[PDB]
Amino acid sequence: MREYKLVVLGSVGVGKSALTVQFVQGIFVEKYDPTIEDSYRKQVEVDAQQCMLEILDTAGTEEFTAMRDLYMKNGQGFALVYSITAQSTFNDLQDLREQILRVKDTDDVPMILVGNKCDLEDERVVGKEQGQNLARQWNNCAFLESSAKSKINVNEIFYDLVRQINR
Amino acid sequence: ASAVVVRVGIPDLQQTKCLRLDPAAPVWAAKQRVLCALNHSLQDALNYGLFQPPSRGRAGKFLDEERLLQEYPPNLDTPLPYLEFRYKR
Ligand SMILES: Nc1nc2c(ncn2[C@@H]2O[C@H](COP(=O)(O)OP(=O)(O)OP(=O)(O)O)[C@@H](O)[C@H]2O)c(=O)[nH]1
Ligand SMILES: [Ca+2]
Ligand SMILES: [Mg+2]
Repeated sequence: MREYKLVVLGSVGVGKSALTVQFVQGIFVEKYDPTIEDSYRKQVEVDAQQCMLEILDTAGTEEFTAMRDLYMKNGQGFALVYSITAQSTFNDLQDLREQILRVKDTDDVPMILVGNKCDLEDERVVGKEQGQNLARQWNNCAFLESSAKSKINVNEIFYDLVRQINR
Repeated sequence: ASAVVVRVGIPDLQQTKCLRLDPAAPVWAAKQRVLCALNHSLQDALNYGLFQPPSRGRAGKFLDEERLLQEYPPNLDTPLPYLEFRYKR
């Protein structure tokens, strides 16, 4: 049985912790607790095979940059999450993506771009096309709008990371 | 009263969390920080204790609640001191 090391990244409050807990535990954490670093193991079936997923929910700060080096070295697949309600959290995705490629010396890196909080449609600042345009920029990276609150496109994030590693 | 960031494995939930613990405070006070971090996801939570895994030159022990935290030196073989939350009864 294969183990997959997936890292969730992005600035604070985008919903990295809420997407991970919704996927792993089936509940919506409506509170905000600042994350230092949190891992979760869970065996799922993906494509008729049993997979052990190890999901690292990282901090959205430039604090703890020593352990940022660690998890991009060992990460196999990366979910880059922004909130559709805050323009800055999207803009800040670009610098992250390049740091992943630099510590991996290659751009063949499993990756998915996630627009979280798609359930807050009247508070939306970042359009679907913005994300689609970053995604294509990034050598046709996979792209999802998700909601951790409504459990839309949550497991789709981690399953596509897994299929990409198998590719 | 400045803190120390500690990684806490919880095997029965298959998760780890980095938490700020105070070293100059009792071990029960750190057990309580871990219980708040778990957010009522652990069944029978009072029956769990903080446990230091065996390491070089040192067997593993459940930490005693009366004793202060800083009176247990972290196993120096990881970037972050590591503790486990296990069932005892
Ligand atoms: N409405 C809505 N709120 C969400 C969604 N996902 C997360 N939130 C809320 O946004 C806040 C931030 O959630 P977190 O997951 O803790 O944010 P974060 O990305 O983990 O931030 P850090 O881990 O500390 O870096 C919380 O109050 C969540 O309930 C979502 O999909 N929809
Ligand atoms: Ca789904
Ligand atoms: Mg968080």
